[PDB]
Amino acid sequence: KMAFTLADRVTEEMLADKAALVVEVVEENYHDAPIVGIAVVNEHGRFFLRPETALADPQFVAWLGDETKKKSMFDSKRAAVALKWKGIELCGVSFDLLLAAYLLDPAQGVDDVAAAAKMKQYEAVRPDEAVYGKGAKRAVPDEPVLAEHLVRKAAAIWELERPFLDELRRNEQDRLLVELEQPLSSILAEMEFAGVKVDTKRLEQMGKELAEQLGTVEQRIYELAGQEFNINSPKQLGVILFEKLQLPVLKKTKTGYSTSADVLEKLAPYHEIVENILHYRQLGKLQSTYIEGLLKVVRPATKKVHTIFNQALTQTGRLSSTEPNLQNIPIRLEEGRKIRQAFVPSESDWLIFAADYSQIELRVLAHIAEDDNLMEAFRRDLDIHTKTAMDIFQVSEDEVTPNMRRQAKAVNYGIVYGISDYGLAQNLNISRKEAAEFIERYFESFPGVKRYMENIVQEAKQKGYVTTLLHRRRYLPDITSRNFNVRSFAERMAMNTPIQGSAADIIKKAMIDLNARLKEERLQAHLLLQVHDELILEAPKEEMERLCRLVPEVMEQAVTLRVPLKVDYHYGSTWYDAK
DNA sequence: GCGATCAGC
DNA sequence: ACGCTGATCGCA
Ligand SMILES: Nc1nc2c(ncn2[C@H]2C[C@H](O)[C@@H](COP(=O)(O)OP(=O)(O)OP(=O)(O)O)O2)c(=O)[nH]1
Ligand SMILES: [Ca+2]
Repeated sequence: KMAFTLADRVTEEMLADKAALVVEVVEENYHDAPIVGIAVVNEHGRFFLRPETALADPQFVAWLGDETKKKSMFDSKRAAVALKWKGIELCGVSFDLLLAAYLLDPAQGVDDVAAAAKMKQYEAVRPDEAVYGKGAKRAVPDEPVLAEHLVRKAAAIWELERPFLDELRRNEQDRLLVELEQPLSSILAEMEFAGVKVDTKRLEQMGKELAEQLGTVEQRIYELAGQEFNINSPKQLGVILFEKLQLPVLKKTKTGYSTSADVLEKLAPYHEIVENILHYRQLGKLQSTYIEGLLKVVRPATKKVHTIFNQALTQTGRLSSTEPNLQNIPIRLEEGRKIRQAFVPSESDWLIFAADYSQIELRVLAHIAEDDNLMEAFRRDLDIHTKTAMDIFQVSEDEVTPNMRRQAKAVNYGIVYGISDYGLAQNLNISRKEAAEFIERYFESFPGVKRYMENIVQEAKQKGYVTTLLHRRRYLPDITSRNFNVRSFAERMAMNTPIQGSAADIIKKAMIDLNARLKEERLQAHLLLQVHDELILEAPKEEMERLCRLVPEVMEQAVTLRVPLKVDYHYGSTWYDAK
């Protein structure tokens, strides 16, 4: 029902200077994954190519790598990385339908061509799940069915580029697609393919030491409980704490007793078993998520882990990191931080270099709210978390402990993003009236932030959405809901999304500028990871001194705000030593 | 499969 | 009853 050539060899009319291209990788993790078929739609017609012929054809490989042969695609990073694993470079991607749909409305959750096409009343393509199936029944269909599906996706990309670009233009997002998200997609492809080297000997040794510490703590828990149980059984654990030992019940879940760490910490005066349960959970989290989980995904021959940065998933424009998630590697507790000693440079005599924005969301807030006092604080390069810690605990600067500062950091973000006196009192273990008076004093120091937060909620009600500094958009239909709780969540999204999303925009532009600068200086240094407000690179030891001046400057100059941007940086022999 | 939990930002 | 995530695991 759609005409196409099931081609046996590559022809010159397949290599036009503008085409929709489909390079199909069905496996969810596309690293080293098979390419199961290729489709090309252009002015001369529609073509399906088998990969084992197309990707060994030197003219087709040449066409893929030619920047001047422009390709429209959906999820071009998936294609670029799968091709890198075949030794083939993809260049010239000038339109990515996945990123275009994500920019127009992140809430759509668009994850295949059919879902994007449905945004523009295009329905002549099937969902990928309808073609490949679900779960244990998932499979590549017979060639004619596959070929028609890939050609139909290519034809959809071909037809949808103009209406998508037109809507992007009306939203002031066309440069956001073409100058920011699409260039970043190629950089992420390089980072994912490069991978991060892991010291598996060290991780395995930690895993063994962890397993015996686990056993010890576990016996102590059974000892303190007077019996044995499944410490991870909510029913049994709840039964132990709140029925056998008769500890107060401070919180319930939909299903029974809460045993979250904040509850257990509040029960510490009542019984020393809860501190052991906490320690046990923390150890088991390291063991199962970061020891076993990381060893499971390491490529054995290179000792590299290859994350996938999801660029079209979060509602604020942040990236996420999957399989493994390299944006939530422990750092907070010393036992957990040592996991980072296992993350090492990929060559000998190279080092890890890490640079991060200091308080970028609060600096962005000061700029957007034009709050006189908050702008002055950052113009003085004040550490607002220490200053808040001094006010909370009524101490002087040198008397601000690391834990006090971490607490004040959650007070700072909490208050500007709408925490209530109740939530603040519960976090600081102060009276609710004290917490409310503190919040009042906080907005007396920062009335521009208060005004901005009231204004942005009203702007979302009027427009139906909020935007970031680089014109990312989030629709907030619930902000006019009649249910108070549904409305309130939407109001806090209107307060938070433009700030968190603008900080996401800035670091993305910084990455693009950084790569252009590394290329211009002819450095071997390259990005490995982004962790929201941090960039992690590796480079020859002999490049570190140049990177100490280059990277912070690139990051600080990514945008110009009414307050300066501030970058801290470290380097060392492992990721551990680079912070 | 989902909710609770917890690791990061 | 501040926000944004992903992985594990028990299932009340
Ligand atoms: N709403 C909220 N956001 C947070 C919280 N903690 C971190 N974030 C987000 C906001 C920012 O995008 C980013 C900043 O967190 P960081 O740990 O990097 O601390 P920050 O830069 O504020 O200070 P520091 O690095 O310690 O000088 O992470 C929090 O408790 N609540
Ligand atoms: Ca930071």
